[PDB]
Amino acid sequence: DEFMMLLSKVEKLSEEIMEIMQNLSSIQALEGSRELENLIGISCASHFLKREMQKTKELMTKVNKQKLFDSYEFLKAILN
Amino acid sequence: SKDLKNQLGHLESELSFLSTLTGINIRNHSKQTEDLTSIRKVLQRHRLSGNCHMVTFQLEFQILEIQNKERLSSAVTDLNIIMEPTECSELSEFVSRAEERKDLFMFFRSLHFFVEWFEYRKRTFKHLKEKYPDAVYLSEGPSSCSMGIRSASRPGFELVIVWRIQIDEDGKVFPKLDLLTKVPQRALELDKNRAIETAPLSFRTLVGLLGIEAALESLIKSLC
Amino acid sequence: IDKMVETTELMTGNIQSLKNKIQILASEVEEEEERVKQMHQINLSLPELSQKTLKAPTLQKEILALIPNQNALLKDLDILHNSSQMKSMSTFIEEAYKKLDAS
Amino acid sequence: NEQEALEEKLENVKAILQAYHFTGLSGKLTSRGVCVCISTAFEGNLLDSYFVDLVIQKPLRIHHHSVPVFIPLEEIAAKYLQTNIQHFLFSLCEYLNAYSGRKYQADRLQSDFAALLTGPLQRNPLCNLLSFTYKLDQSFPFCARLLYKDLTATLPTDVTVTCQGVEVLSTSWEEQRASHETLFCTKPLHQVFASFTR
Amino acid sequence: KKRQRMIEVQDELLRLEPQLKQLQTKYDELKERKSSLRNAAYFLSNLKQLYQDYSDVQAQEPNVKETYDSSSLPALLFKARTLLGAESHLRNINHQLEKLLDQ
Repeated sequence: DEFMMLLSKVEKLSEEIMEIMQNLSSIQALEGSRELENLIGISCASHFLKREMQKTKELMTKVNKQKLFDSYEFLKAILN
Repeated sequence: SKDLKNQLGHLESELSFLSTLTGINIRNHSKQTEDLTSIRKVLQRHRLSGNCHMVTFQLEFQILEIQNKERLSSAVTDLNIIMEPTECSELSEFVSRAEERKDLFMFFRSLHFFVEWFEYRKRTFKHLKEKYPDAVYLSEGPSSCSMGIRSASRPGFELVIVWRIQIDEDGKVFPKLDLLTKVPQRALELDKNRAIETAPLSFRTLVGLLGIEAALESLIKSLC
Repeated sequence: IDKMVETTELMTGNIQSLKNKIQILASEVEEEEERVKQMHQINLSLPELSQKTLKAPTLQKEILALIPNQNALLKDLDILHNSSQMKSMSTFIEEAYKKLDAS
Repeated sequence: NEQEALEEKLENVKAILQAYHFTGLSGKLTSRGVCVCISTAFEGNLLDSYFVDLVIQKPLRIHHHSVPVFIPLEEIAAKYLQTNIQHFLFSLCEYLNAYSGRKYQADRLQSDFAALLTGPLQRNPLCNLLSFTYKLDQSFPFCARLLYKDLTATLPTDVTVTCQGVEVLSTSWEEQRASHETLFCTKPLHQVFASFTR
Repeated sequence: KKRQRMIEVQDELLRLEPQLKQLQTKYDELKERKSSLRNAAYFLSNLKQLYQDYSDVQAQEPNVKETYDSSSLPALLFKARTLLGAESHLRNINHQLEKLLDQ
């Protein structure tokens, strides 16, 4: 079950990925301007990611426990 | 009791036909009536949930019917709709716009057009995903806006197609296509013809010349 | 009679001239419209897009003129693109997405 | 017994159809085909509704309708009847909604703000061309012409304003006419008139 | 007698006007069609040749430390979108997680 290993390694990776996330203020400086958030599609905001990762853990473990893994013809195909 | 069962079956068939023709499947509907008479004023609150084939919604509004001797004015005093929390920010922007404009029919029609364009985008991306699996790299998935083309010989050279769906202030829905190239400067120093800066405009002219999928497959073949 | 017969005769002369021009242009365009598809294939019913999308402003120039300090951000954008941590993160995300698409 | 449950199902499905009645477009099954009811509303104000009769037999034909004649329905029928009939219905909804909104704006202008208007404003049946002169209370005469080159939108495609009977003598007239032109081009008709009337 | 001449001359003038209009429209759409086709062909050929005559220099040096110009910043930024949206993407799949466990 390599899923445990990948979860552990991403959890250990999280600390330094947020460390390098906060390394530069230019990324934080461009935050809050919708002119780029609408262009990229959603937003530029990663501050509650700790809760996201600590919440996905139980969800993924539960998933593992449960093991979840023309117009004529179109109109005539419905009336039948 | 066979006649009653026959009428129920006929009504169910008609309801299914209307739902699959219009494209809207509604959930349960609730109605409340309040009489505020001073010339008569009635406040009617309606609530209903539903879905369009891909997306669910839950709406609740109230209208004020003013019955007079010669006129019967109906105005949507308040409306409030809720979506599911998807990643489409423009969807929320349009929801806010419709909320502050207090209109209903344009919302339904725009939602229909939006899901229509979304389904064409998804079906087009997924077809090209399987047609040339050795030259396509769908990084985000068929339900996204990005498309990533890359050659397995060299991972350094790859580009992206951005397909966006936009809703104007009036309420219409229109798509847009563009490409972004992640090319190293080694190509710039190799070729002095300088045929990479004009890629966007030329590509948009190309897609307006012989179609969308034709231009995409031509690009795939040229990159092959 | 004089003015309006003059008008219609000038008009029909112009009509004949334009007909000859369009005929010669249509005969001339053939050679290049088969020459274009020599080394390329000639040509899923997707409706053709409107001209408004064709004449709409493109995204690359808007992005370039919208964000300042290109090099000041690139000096770390290249470094992070050369870093392997978010590359492994992206590979994990892609594996999860293809797992979902497999079902 | 089963009668109560059957009646409950009947009333529930009737309520569901009455709910579909409010989405703007409704349909009813008849012997010759389907009868479609189309509704128009502008800014939440419901207006008159129309109906169209269709035939299911191939090829699709039109039996009769009550749409006004000046609405160009023949061409759109010829070019979208046989394919994507729902798109045809949605385009017809666009046309009717725009036309009803334009008529409502014109009627509200005619009825409500009759004091500022001096003479009757020229109007065409399609309501895609307006031309009127107005005096607002000093005296600042203006004449405005609005042309609607599109039929699927309620906003003017081009608006022009001129000062008739008086020469431009101050920048106040220039700024007033520029503001009127911008308001006409962007905001609805009656909204701006109700705005600067106070 | 001349009244009939009036009427008939107006007749041919009127019935020839639309033909002139249609011919003008056909000509001035065909010209731009041909120009656009030629330009697209030129661009496609030039890009194909650039890729073909580059395809070997990358093979000469597989892992050269190659940086990117200001024109590649948008795409790289568009690559960073999910990088700043992955957590939000998780929410979506987290929602799908409930959609998966509604049983």
